[PDB]
Amino acid sequence: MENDKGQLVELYVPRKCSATNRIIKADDHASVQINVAKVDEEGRAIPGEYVTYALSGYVRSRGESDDSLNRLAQNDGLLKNVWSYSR
Amino acid sequence: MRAKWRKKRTRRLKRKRRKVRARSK
Amino acid sequence: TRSSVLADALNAINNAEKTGKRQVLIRPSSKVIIKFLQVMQKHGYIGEFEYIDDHRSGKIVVQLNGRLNKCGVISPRFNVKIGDIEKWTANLLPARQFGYVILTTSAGIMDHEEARRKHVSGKILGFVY
Amino acid sequence: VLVQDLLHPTAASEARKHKLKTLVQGPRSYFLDVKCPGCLNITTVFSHAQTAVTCESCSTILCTPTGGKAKLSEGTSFRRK
Amino acid sequence: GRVRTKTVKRASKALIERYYPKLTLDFQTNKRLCDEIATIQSKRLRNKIAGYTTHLMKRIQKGPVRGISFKLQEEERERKDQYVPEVSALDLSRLNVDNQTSDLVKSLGLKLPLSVINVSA
Amino acid sequence: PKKRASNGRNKKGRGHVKPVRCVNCSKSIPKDKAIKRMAIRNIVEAAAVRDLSEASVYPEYALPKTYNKLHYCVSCAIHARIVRVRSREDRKNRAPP
Amino acid sequence: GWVPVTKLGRLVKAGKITTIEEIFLHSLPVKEFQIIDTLLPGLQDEVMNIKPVQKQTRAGQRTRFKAVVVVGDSNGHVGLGIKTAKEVAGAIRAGIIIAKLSVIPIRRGYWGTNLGQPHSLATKTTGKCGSVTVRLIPAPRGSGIVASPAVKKLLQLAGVEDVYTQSNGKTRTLENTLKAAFVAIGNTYGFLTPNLWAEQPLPVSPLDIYSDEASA
Amino acid sequence: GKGKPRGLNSARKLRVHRRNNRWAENNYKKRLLGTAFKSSPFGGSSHAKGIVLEKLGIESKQPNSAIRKCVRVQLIKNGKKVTAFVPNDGCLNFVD
Amino acid sequence: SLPATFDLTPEDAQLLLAANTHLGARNVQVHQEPYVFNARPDGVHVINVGKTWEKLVLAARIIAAIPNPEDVVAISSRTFGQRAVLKFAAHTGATPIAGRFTPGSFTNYITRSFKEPRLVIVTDPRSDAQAIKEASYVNIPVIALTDLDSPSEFVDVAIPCNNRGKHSIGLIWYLLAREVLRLRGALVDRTQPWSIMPDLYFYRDP
RNA sequence: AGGGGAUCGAAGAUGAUCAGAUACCGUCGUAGUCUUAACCAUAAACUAUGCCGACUAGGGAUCGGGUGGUGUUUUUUUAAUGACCCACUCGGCACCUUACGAGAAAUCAAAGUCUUUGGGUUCUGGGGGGAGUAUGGUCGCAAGGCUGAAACUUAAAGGAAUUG
Ligand SMILES: [Mg+2]
Ligand SMILES: [Mg+2]
Ligand SMILES: [Mg+2]
Ligand SMILES: [Mg+2]
Ligand SMILES: [Mg+2]
Ligand SMILES: [Mg+2]
Ligand SMILES: [Mg+2]
Ligand SMILES: [Mg+2]
Ligand SMILES: [Mg+2]
Ligand SMILES: [Mg+2]
Ligand SMILES: [Mg+2]
Ligand SMILES: [Mg+2]
Ligand SMILES: [Mg+2]
Ligand SMILES: [Mg+2]
Ligand SMILES: [Mg+2]
Repeated sequence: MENDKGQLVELYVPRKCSATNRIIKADDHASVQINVAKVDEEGRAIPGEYVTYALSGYVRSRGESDDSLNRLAQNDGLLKNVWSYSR
Repeated sequence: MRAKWRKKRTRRLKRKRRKVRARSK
Repeated sequence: TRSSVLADALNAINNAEKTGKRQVLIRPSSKVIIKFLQVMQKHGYIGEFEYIDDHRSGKIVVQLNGRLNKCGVISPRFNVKIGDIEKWTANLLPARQFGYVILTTSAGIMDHEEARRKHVSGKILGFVY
Repeated sequence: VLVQDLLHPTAASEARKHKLKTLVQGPRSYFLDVKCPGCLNITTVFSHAQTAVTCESCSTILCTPTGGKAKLSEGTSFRRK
Repeated sequence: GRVRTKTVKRASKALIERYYPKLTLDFQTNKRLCDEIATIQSKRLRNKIAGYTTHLMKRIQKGPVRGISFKLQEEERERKDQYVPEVSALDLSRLNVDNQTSDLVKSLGLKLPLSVINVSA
Repeated sequence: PKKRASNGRNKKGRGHVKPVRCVNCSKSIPKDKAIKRMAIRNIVEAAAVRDLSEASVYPEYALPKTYNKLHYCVSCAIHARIVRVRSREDRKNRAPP
Repeated sequence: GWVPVTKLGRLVKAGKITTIEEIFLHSLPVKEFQIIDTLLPGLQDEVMNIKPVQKQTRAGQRTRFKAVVVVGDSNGHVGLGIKTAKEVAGAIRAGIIIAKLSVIPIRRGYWGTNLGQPHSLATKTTGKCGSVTVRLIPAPRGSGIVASPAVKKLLQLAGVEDVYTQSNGKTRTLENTLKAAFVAIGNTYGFLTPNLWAEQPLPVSPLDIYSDEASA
Repeated sequence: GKGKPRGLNSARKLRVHRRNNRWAENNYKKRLLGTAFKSSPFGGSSHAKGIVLEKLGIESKQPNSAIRKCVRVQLIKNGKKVTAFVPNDGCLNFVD
Repeated sequence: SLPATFDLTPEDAQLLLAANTHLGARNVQVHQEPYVFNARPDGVHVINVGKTWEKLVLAARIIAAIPNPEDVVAISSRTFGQRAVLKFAAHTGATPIAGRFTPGSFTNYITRSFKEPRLVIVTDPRSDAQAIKEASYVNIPVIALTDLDSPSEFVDVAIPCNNRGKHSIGLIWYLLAREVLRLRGALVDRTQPWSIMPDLYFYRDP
């Protein structure tokens, strides 16, 4: 958010969960940020080339973190046939 | 004192008051 | 028994978004539910919802994003005038900048700012933020 | 699971669920066309008859009522219509 | 009672950690090297430590003792845990499989030598 | 406060259970609340078994047992060391030793 | 010296992390108060009260002192610490340390018209510790903090200029009402708003950016 | 549904329920019964004049050992007898 | 995506069904496991070993994404996995914690065994429940060698496997080490196998 | 009010114990305990948790009904049954684990979806005593039940947990 003439306020625009689009708070110490490395044409991972996934403490404690990560990976194409929409 | 025996004592009292009032009534 | 189908729908949506799910099955799918969902979808609080037509009353499958904090109903549907809309919003909205009190006027079901623009009031249905 | 397709559930789950708890409710029962030995005289019988249905040609009881599906007699040839 | 305290036990096991090949199964020699190898204010405490070291050496001579891990012990530990058999245990010696495993691999679309056996309730 | 979720008995869906009498003091106690044990024991108390085996007219003898179902109230069961007071944590242990 | 033992402490001593926004963004667990007094040197503390607690023994009553301290700078950041100790000044010192460890940010906002700087809170927000529930309602400009003295000074150290408060329960329980107000101001950055509806590119952690000037 | 009725035509129920539960109070019941008008010595007034009958040496309650130097006084308007505590030190020598 | 050289080879499938990783748990079934396929008679269920391979190469990508490999932690309180995590630590950076996980290893910064990892890998979440619980305090992802009844709470990458077998745990750790070495480039031959036998990561009674 | 009245057993009587013991323990023993016809309308009548309705975490077991399975056994090897086993389903009495949540806590899958305060509805409470007392009605053969104050008095009573 910001005031009347651009000039952004609200220090610390926070992160949002990649599964529930909920704000990861400044003390949600169960939240994680998975970095999955990219590969290019040789089978080897490139350092510094990641896809990032933020997972919140709620969805992690409830046990659906692996299924959320499965569907996110399959949407981003680095998984093929692990997740099924029609359960 | 125990509430059951307090209730019993006031019931006996109510009976005695009933009879001493029925003396005049 | 089942007295307010709008209340049952909004309670189910609230429980679903609390649990973090992206979908919810609504039963039994009335017109005011359709219009309420249309207002929330126009303001971008849910997403796409689909109406399954069985021959009894219908079901609704809503898609839930992460943007909904609380969709609630106001029971009974109080008669609400033009001063009453601002004192109601001051009572049960989190801020003066976002969130909408939804109210059924004679000019269709709409939110309080559109009711202000059309200059008409009515009965209060619920709220969403 | 918190993300799933409710509009197209799989056939196994919808056949597993109760007949009223499906997406759109519908009967799990069906009809049969039954022949008894003797008279040809095919006759259509419900799955859950509740009556001792016999052929109109002769008293040749085809099914007996039960708590659920009707129990067909031993000499019968049925087709699931 | 003759229960020995943790100072005696800790000094003894430390002596065994860093001086195992030096010391032996005799209290007198263990004492005569313990006074040389450590500074102990008491003859009584030195004798107690030497007696417990001799006891733990007696223990070591019959199987290894938990907590003490000297260089010879750990080097034979790693020399034994780098063991690998000549043939693999997972190498095919003939593989047996169930019907469900067979349809799993046929659904994955892989062909491999398999032997189906019936798995009944 | 409430000490036990089961109120110290086994009554979920009755309202009333006909009582029995304690075998030690004849106290009336509901049948679900009692401390039922089963005393199954040989009749010879395991020290005269050799004497009776050598004094029996028959070989191969079965030497039968006596069976009783003992019903104890809480007070007698505690006083006779049958059950004893357990900690708040291990009060919930349902399994026998 | 400091000689830190933490990846985060080593990074802030090296100077790679120059504000607490990265810490708040990645939810990094802070475990050294020297990080906080390095990155926020201008915060001031204040001890609210010292109540004596007592444990009954066979020989007298062992008494120690419970000190609640609030640290904070007057724009955006507060911390709340509560420590029991045998001596009151040691309780104050360690409560200051705990309050520095428990520093959270505050989402200040506008009651209306977004003209000047953020004077009030963005949304209504509540907190509850024990029976005490403390509510915070955004107030117009010039209203000042309408609150009890303790949580008023807490919000002054937060940097809010004006906020309406409603409390409920045993508000004389000072630790409970202070923790409730702390949770209430912490939930501001838990509330998601239409200005936060937009997506962000998920920035990568400094703990892997600066991984070699970390532990080794 | 949180107990109470919520219907739009249910104001009478709430009114009579509030009336009874208002009678459950202390100040409301006292004000409406008029115990100040009936069962008070002052009759609801703030002050009252009276005629001193005698001087009492009323003991303080426990734990406190003192004599409070009160007086017996008969009110003029009611004729009711009333005990009044003479506040300060030595002021009993003014009210003979 | 992937260049399709990462598909499950028949040799790896022979290894997997040799170690019986496919023979999952009994008819007990946590509902967070759709990796199950074609529930067998004898009350046992069969795992999609293709799905296990996909989750394993995903975990290998995650481990290779770490800059410093010693910031990865292998956890095994299970005797069947102690040798596996030790050889995993030998072949990668991956400092091990085998045996008893002392509490306060991720918290309690004054502990002698105090680690600050960026990723923790456990053998069984039920036996290593202290490690994942402590990881929930300091923002650490978890990879777990799960079964079809394992407590998937606070688990982020669940590799389904028969974690009751001696051979299966060692095979999973072996394949994980091989794949992360292949992604790092220490094993340049993606098609050619590894010189290390999978029996090296196995538990022995002496 | 009739019948029945074997046991046990308010009262009572006795034997002990005790400083006392018209209490606990022992022995007798009346009313009662059982039944018929009428009354009485209470209980820690408890889950100390009102009913109806919707949603919200996992796990297995069990009761009743139903569906399917070339499943097992028995019959007449074999049918149909029945009894089991597996999978599922509806409705129950419940139970186990956790806490997203709630709560003052004990604890709770309801005591959750309640300051982000509204699904429908009934009843009850407003510090403690005095007091469920007095009075007045009304019911009852009676015992008593239902309704039900005030004067006066008091700064605490009380709940859940903590260390002794
Ligand atoms: Mg008690
Ligand atoms: Mg009863
Ligand atoms: Mg208050
Ligand atoms: Mg109405
Ligand atoms: Mg006093
Ligand atoms: Mg007597
Ligand atoms: Mg009653
Ligand atoms: Mg009651
Ligand atoms: Mg309900
Ligand atoms: Mg059944
Ligand atoms: Mg059932
Ligand atoms: Mg039942
Ligand atoms: Mg009151
Ligand atoms: Mg009162
Ligand atoms: Mg108490």
